[PDB]
Amino acid sequence: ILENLKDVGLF
Amino acid sequence: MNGTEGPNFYVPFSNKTGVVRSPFEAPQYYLAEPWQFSMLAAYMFLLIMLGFPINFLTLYVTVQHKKLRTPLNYILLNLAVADLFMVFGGFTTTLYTSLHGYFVFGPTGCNLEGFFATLGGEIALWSLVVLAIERYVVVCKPMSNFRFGENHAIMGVAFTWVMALACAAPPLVGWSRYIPEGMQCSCGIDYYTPHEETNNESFVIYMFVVHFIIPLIVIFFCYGQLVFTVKEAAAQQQESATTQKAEKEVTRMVIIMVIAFLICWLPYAGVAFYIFTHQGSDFGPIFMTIPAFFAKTSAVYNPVIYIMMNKQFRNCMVTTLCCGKN
Ligand SMILES: *[C@H]1O[C@H](CO)[C@@H](O[C@@H]2O[C@H](CO)[C@@H](O[C@@H]3O[C@H](CO)[C@@H](O)[C@H](O[C@@H]4O[C@H](CO)[C@@H](O)[C@H](O)[C@@H]4O)[C@@H]3O)[C@H](O)[C@H]2NC(C)=O)[C@H](O)[C@H]1NC(C)=O
Ligand SMILES: CCCCCCCCO[C@@H]1O[C@H](CO)[C@@H](O)[C@H](O)[C@H]1O
Ligand SMILES: CC(C)=CCC/C(C)=C\CO
Repeated sequence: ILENLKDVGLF
Repeated sequence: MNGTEGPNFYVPFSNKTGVVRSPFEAPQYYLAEPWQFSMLAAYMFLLIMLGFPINFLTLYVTVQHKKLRTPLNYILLNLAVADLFMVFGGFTTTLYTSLHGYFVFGPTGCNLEGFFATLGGEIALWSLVVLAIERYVVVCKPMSNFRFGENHAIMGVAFTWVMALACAAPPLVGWSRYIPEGMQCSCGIDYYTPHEETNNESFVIYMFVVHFIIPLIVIFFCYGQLVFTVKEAAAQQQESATTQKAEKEVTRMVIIMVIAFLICWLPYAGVAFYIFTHQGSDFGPIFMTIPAFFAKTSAVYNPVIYIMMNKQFRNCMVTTLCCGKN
């Protein structure tokens, strides 16, 4: 999920 | 009886002394002392001085930084544009009218300032819904083998405009109406009079259900599923300290976004619901603008939460503001 959390600007 | 009616307005002040005037024609210093109009002008100045640079800089750094022009960022740019509609279509007009003591642009300018102020707030409203849907679709992967692309991002922005037009156009064509509110210096949807000629009641209900309940349920479900997905993944991967930090940060942001959303629209929900239900009462024009305070300020703190607290945007803005190096 770490990559998708960066795409959406949450991590 | 504690109000004065006209063909296109409703001043919340009794005319038993004969001093009430049209909010389109004469200052309203009988419902508020002149200094309160100056403080109203002072607050509009604050929203302009803070809301314009933070929202304009968001559009500026996107032009300069290629890594910001991704489809998942379209709705954030749509949020900055909506805040600018609130700044120029509403805040600047109200700063001007409050300095006069009344709405000088008349009923036509009332529909104009009311259409763009409602449009700006609704686009920002539905941008926060669409952003939650996309973050839920991308992270929770609820659909089988789906990748979010540019065409899905454009439809997400177009969906916000359609929902906003489905919310600001009806008052211009006879479903509800735009009239000066509170201190009569800014215009908005009529929920203080039961104007049966334009069916104010069925619109306020449609306003509450479709444009507040539906957005609130969608935001809670999407971000609820997201926090569940993230906590589940981290629990199944406690050997990764980075995944444990991400779960905390994602949870902390979801709480901030949901609480900020409530602070924005819940006072405007209940207070306008009370003014609508317990109608015709002795509403203080100062009490009218208590919900408008929290909602209008979202033009400033939505960029802080959704842009400045985004690592990719904050780094590009520090680079741009610091002349090109940081
Ligand atoms: C609540 O507060 C006020 C009282 O209810 C009200 O203001 C009054 O409005 C009326 C008009 O609707 C004003 O009437 C004019 O008064 C002047 C001087 O007294 C007259 O000269 C004038 O003559 C009229 O016009 C023509 C003659 O040329 C003729 O066709 C008319 O028949 C008539 O003769 C009017 O009589 C009145 O002065 C106003 N009073 C004050 C104290 O302002 C407010 O409008 C009302 N507030 C709201 C928001 O409606
Ligand atoms: C940012 C610029 C705002 C312009 C402020 C407009 C001031 C309103 O000027 C108006 O002129 C009338 C006739 O002279 C007077 O009754 C009052 O001074 C005032 O209501
Ligand atoms: C209940 C009313 C007159 C307006 C509701 C405004 C709101 C809480 C959200 C609008 O999108």
